Amino acid sequence: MLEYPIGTPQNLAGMEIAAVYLQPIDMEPEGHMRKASESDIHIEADIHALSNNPNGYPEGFWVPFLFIKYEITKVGGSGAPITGDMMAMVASDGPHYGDNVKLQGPGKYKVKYTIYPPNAKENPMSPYYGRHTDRETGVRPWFKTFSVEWDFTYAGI
Amino acid sequence: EYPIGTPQNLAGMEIAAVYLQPIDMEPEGHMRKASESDIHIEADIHALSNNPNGYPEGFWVPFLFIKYEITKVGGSGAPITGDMMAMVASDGPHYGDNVKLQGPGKYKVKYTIYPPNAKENPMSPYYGRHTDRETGVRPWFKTFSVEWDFTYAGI
Ligand SMILES: [Cu+2]
Ligand SMILES: [Cu+2]
Ligand SMILES: [Mg+2]
Ligand SMILES: [Mg+2]
Ligand SMILES: [Mg+2]
Repeated sequence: MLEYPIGTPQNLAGMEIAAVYLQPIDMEPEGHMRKASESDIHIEADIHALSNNPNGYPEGFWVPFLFIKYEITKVGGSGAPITGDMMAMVASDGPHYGDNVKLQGPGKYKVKYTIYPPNAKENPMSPYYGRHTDRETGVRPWFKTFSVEWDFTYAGI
Repeated sequence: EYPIGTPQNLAGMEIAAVYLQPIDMEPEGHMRKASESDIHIEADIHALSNNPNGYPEGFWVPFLFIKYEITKVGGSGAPITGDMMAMVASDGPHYGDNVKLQGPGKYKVKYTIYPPNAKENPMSPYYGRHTDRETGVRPWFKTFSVEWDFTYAGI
């Protein structure tokens, strides 16, 4: 699949956190994404386990049941961020966290993701995902909510 | 880990059934307590090559909902029923449940696998699927069931 990377990936808590963007998409169920015709991009968080991930994920596996909030700010604009929540979904290249976003024209932007673990109060998927805690098959506790930032230049795609 | 027959290949996925000792899980109060169970039953679901829903080969298939039915051969005739829950363990993510069985002997195991958009799937409002030409994938598989036979001896 064809995508545009936003900066360089960041490694935190045995996970690789990468930011990418593409053209606005169409998704099932309908009515969750902002219509493709009213958006500029599909913003995406690519989260995969690294070697020796402490939550039992083999290397390169998708990290599931996370909750991602984003804030996008145009450099030299109003000063008010474009905010939203991502949603977990699958595309031709595999599962990810994404959202159709309307930007504020060509320019430099700051992108911030707030990544919530599966047990966070803010994560709506918390009652649906568990973690083994016994000695023989258990894993380490979940990481705590954290934020990651990148810069990028948007020209129009 | 103890196997429940042979894995079955359906709708671009490998579906395998296994069991091991009852486990402990966070959040507490979802699993039947390890001390009140005989086994932890699992559904191991991974994508095959050319999976029609965009999953690369060997990837875990997420946001599924699995219902199981376990009936002891020669017993009452009434199945032990339940819902599995998605979780992670040292060997990776899977769908599992702590289960109390009815003694050693032969059992029939049936899993009903619900796609992410099924009415019965409680995770349906939280998982999407791209449908556009450039990044889209094929529609979800329809709900299906898989069965195996196994002999239970214990621990
Ligand atoms: Cu997406
Ligand atoms: Cu389990
Ligand atoms: Mg991608
Ligand atoms: Mg214990
Ligand atoms: Mg296993």
